[PDB]
Amino acid sequence: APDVQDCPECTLQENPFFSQPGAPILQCMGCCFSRAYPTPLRSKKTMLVQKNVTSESTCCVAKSYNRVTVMGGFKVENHTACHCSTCYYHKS
Repeated sequence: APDVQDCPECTLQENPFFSQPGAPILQCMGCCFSRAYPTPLRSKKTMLVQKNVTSESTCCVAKSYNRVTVMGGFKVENHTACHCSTCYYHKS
């Protein structure tokens, strides 16, 4: 159908790697579509404020992780929840 599709969407890329007995692990990965011309859409209307910036923009930082430290002591913060927002004032 589609002839053009950008990268995935901001969210968890459920780890089919670290997948656990009840959780396919994760690693919030996507691209919070926030440009000067959002897709046609047909829902938004409430508050919501947009003012992205050049180079590096809003992102999702697992609201709540279930960290399932894997290989090499990795950490998919078994993302139980992810919230898209700023990334220059936390986790640094």
